Amino acid sequence: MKYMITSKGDEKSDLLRLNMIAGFGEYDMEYDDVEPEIVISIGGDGTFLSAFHQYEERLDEIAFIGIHTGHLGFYADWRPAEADKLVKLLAKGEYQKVSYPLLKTTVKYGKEATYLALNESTVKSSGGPFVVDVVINDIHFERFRGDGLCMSTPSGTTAYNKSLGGALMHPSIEAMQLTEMASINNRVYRTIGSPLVFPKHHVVSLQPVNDKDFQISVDHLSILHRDVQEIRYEVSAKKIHFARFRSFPFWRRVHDSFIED
Amino acid sequence: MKYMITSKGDEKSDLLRLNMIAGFGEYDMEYDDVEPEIVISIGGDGTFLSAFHQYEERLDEIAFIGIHTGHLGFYADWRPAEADKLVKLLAKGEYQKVSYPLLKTTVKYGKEATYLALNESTVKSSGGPFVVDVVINDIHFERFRGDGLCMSTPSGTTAYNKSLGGALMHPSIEAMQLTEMASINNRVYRTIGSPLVFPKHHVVSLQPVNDKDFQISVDHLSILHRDVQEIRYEVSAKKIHFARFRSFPFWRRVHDSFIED
Amino acid sequence: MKYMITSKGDEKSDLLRLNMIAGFGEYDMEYDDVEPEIVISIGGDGTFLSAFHQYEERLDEIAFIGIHTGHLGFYADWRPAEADKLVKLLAKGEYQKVSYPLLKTTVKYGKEATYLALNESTVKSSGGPFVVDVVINDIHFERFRGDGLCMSTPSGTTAYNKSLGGALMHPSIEAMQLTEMASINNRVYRTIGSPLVFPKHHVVSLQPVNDKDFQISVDHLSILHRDVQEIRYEVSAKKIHFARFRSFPFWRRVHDSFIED
Amino acid sequence: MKYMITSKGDEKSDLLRLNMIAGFGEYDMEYDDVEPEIVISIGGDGTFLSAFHQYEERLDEIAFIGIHTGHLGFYADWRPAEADKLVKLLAKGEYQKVSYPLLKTTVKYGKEATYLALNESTVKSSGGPFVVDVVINDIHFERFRGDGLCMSTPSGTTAYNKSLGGALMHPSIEAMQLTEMASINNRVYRTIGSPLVFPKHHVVSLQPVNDKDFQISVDHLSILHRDVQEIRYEVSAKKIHFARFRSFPFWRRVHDSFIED
Ligand SMILES: CCNC(=O)NC[C@H]1O[C@@H](n2c(C#CCOC[C@H]3O[C@@H](n4cnc5c(N)ncnc54)[C@H](O)[C@@H]3O)nc3c(N)ncnc32)[C@H](O)[C@@H]1O
Ligand SMILES: CCNC(=O)NC[C@H]1O[C@@H](n2c(C#CCOC[C@H]3O[C@@H](n4cnc5c(N)ncnc54)[C@H](O)[C@@H]3O)nc3c(N)ncnc32)[C@H](O)[C@@H]1O
Ligand SMILES: CCNC(=O)NC[C@H]1O[C@@H](n2c(C#CCOC[C@H]3O[C@@H](n4cnc5c(N)ncnc54)[C@H](O)[C@@H]3O)nc3c(N)ncnc32)[C@H](O)[C@@H]1O
Ligand SMILES: CCNC(=O)NC[C@H]1O[C@@H](n2c(C#CCOC[C@H]3O[C@@H](n4cnc5c(N)ncnc54)[C@H](O)[C@@H]3O)nc3c(N)ncnc32)[C@H](O)[C@@H]1O
Repeated sequence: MKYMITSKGDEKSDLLRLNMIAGFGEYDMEYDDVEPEIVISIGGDGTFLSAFHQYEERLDEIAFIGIHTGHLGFYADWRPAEADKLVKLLAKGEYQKVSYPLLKTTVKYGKEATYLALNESTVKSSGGPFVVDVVINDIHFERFRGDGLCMSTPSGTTAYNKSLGGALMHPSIEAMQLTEMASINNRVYRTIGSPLVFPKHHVVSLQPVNDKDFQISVDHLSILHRDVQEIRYEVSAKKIHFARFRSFPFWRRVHDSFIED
Repeated sequence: MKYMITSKGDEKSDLLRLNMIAGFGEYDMEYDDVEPEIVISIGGDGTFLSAFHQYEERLDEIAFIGIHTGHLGFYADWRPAEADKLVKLLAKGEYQKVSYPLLKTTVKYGKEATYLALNESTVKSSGGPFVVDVVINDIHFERFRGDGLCMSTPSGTTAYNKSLGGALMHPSIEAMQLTEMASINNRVYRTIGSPLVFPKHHVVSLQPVNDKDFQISVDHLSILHRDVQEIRYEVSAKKIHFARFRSFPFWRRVHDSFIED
Repeated sequence: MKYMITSKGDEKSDLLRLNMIAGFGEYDMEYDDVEPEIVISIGGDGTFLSAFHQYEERLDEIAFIGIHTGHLGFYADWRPAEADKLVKLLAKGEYQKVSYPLLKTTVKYGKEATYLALNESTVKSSGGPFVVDVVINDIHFERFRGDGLCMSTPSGTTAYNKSLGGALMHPSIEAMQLTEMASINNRVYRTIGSPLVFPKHHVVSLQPVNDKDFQISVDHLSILHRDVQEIRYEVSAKKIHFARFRSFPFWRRVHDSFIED
Repeated sequence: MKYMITSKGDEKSDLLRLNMIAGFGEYDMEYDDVEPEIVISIGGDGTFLSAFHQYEERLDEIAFIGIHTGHLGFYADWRPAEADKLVKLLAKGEYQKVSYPLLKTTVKYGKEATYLALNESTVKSSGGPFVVDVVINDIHFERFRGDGLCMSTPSGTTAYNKSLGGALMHPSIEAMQLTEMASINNRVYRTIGSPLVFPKHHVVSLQPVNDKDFQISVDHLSILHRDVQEIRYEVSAKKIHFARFRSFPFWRRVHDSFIED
């Protein structure tokens, strides 16, 4: 089975990658980073986020596996000491695939750029006040004045969305969550304040009022966009597939990361 | 078609109820408050909450309609001036039914009491510190020390859940949201803090650690329970059905109630 | 010098109290719990809160010292192993006194009851909705609809006030902080939301609108008051005096309790 | 008495400025924008913030007066229709001066730049993660990982500080308030979360851990600083003086801006 391994680049990860490649050499495994079917990420969530975006063109043909050699590693399922057991089970061929929802961002100018997000997509102004009109399913909902907005995937609700006061969403729910970044609320300006959870087929559209330049982020990326007509959020039809070998429930994954471990 | 009308009891609502009953007398409508198929609530959300719990035994045979003669009326779809137009359209027979998810609470002693909630169910201690262990799908998640907890339905996320910092959930999502009530967090005590959104088939169980007496609420009700072994939260299989005659999206319903109208 | 020692009542604290009394027998120390000048609390903040209220009539003649045999002990300055060093230094007579501001609560009926608080005073309704008008210096400020309100002292801002989202206030600032308990905010109801920090000589008055029965708390006490005309908050002119033997800054005291130790 | 008038630059403000100058020509008033003793700002808080920073070198010789021709105008005391009454009373010479505390920011490189703030000073990274060690009075308190930090003056607590969850502080209290901007908190990263209120003579120092480039803001200004060794916060010894002609308490000023008017 075709596979590839990406590494954080530090000593522990590079060496662990070579050992697994040597271990995979003892099975019917072929290293191919062009068309892999198993993508193994050795590092942290940042290394895992990069592996996902490196292969977003074949998310339907790829199952992801995360080994964390770092501090937290929310998307990882493996310690480095358990690596040789992973080589064997992945070679045995039997494991189960679980799928998490993804976010779709479409940006329009005056062409059209689309993006896929595993954690979240956020909007901020390119210096100066950030003002947008929030349109939900072609109905105007509010005018946002603040630092920015964050639209999160389910599995991304434990990341940036959490620090903004958002709720934690189990990834079996196909939804997206929008949170505020320090909105101004007074006699003249009024926002909902609360986070909003949108289901599938619901389209959130941001429309500029004054400045049309915004710094848009997709996970670790941060892009500057000029002459923006509209930013559109939507639950993607594509999903990310994880190869699972034991039971690690999302809520237990939450407990270990934030309560104790 | 069998129907009944409940009223807040004030002058405006009682008179509006008599006019509609007289108006329904001009159609093939029969007043029956024992086995109605249409339940019309004239008043506020409190009047509507009471109508729901008055007929929770036949939620599969009943469609609800809300007329608000009060201040907000989140569950209402009608102004009192539009009442005679409602009599006609409901008599015409053609309207569409929409269904919102409900919450199930099961309380255990040492028998078993169950409840259905449209807004939320909350737990507090019967005086003294409130301490419970939070068990999600038979896995211990946290020990909560604070004033209480609130488990909300989707349509109830705009109510008590909102004031506790929870997120607003579109009612097409079959979920329940758990929020905290002033948990203590220090070197010794640690909670997740963030609200939690659970899908269907997920069972949240609260287990006492010290005191076993808790004041449990279901919407406007507030009960004292003694010798409690376990409180269990779960998305109900039963749903509440609304009779809709025009389009009033949940997000527009949110906008009018909190932004402006 | 006259002194007394109060104890949590468990084995470790009672024995530690007897050892110090025997140790104080080797100096010019006299045990007097009627008119002490040094009050030593062995236990936790709850034990310390009780010692303060046990002697609130002579707060100008008394310096307090806290030994924590429990979990956190925010008001304590001593481990039980350091106890015999405390007997010696307190006998040596030289230590410095620091003073923290106190809160004054005045409740009026239709007589007048006053209270002193070290942590906070909170108001809730006696079952049913809690509605009060908030009057700051005889000017109406807002109508509060929610679960309750919390007025905190500086040293009490790390307690209940903190869990409600309040700010942490250094006790050299003579102020009181008012925080909300789950206020309802919509088209009809509007509160400030933010915590409010009032200086000395500023009088916060709560005035009932409907129900006149409220459950008022002062630290660990919780009282039911009937026929309430007014609840009044104010920075007390009396202060609590602490006997300090080494430097333990408030911010370092904050760090150990909430960051790590 | 020497005075000057600054204007937002729009039609209503420029014309109002000319009318007052013509009105002041009927008294012993001399227009001098080099060494004025009365500075009148016609516009909004942004226009008022600019007038303050335009004359921060003579804050001890200057009393400020605000006329708001815009939307909110928190620092203003006058409607444009009341302008001719202001010319007369200011000419009559009798009014009372009130003083608000100011914030001092000192930035160090590897020289030393200082700034005075009326609202707040905030720190963010120059792209990339923002990590600083928070040192209070030479004692390390926490390592902050997030978007940034905001240190506010009392009168500035109703501005940016409020949108970040901070408390509202009466300006008779000589203090500064530090709030967080979306800190990350998990098993590895831990911050206090709560806002912190520091008294006079308390020195908050931010110390870089990785990147030494930060975008520092002072009110409406935003500067990029390179090779930063330390950012230092402190309650200034200088204060801003307001000319007051009637009673407008800070809490009533708060009520009008956020509750209703
Ligand atoms: C700059 C401060 N960030 C970090 O240091 N991140 C790393 C920490 O994030 C943990 N982590 C990541 C991830 C990742 C790496 O990519 C950058 C991501 O950074 C996040 N982010 C941005 N700004 C943030 C902010 N202010 N507060 C909180 N998070 C913020 C955004 O989600 C962005 O996608 N995913 C998750 C996750 N699903 N669940 C739990 N933890 C996660 C990860 O293990 C590590 O601990
Ligand atoms: C005591 C303070 N409550 C109220 O005054 N309620 C009435 C206000 O609630 C509005 N309203 C109700 C409802 C109802 C009546 O029943 C009592 C309900 O009260 C709520 N509640 C309890 N304590 C609360 C608190 N502290 N803050 C906020 N809400 C709290 C609990 O949900 C409990 O079910 N439903 C909703 C709704 N889906 N969406 C939007 N608004 C709603 C309603 O129209 C009215 O404006
Ligand atoms: C019921 C949940 N409480 C507790 O368990 N308290 C004990 C914890 O409080 C710590 N502690 C106490 C104190 C005390 C004992 O008295 C009861 C006090 O309880 C508080 N309280 C009430 N309800 C609360 C809530 N929901 N959340 C948070 N705190 C709440 C109210 O301030 C009330 O005065 N003082 C402080 C303090 N200055 N700073 C830091 N920690 C403190 C103490 O060491 C222990 O850890
Ligand atoms: C970009 C979004 N800002 C605004 O639009 N500001 C204007 C609104 O601020 C009101 N206003 C100002 C001021 C000012 C102008 O200068 C810029 C200031 O902007 C603030 N600011 C920055 N980012 C913010 C954010 N995310 N949320 C909230 N406020 C933020 C920062 O304090 C910075 O000093 N002072 C105050 C004040 N003391 N009290 C009450 N309202 C005030 C003012 O009248 C107007 O309504």
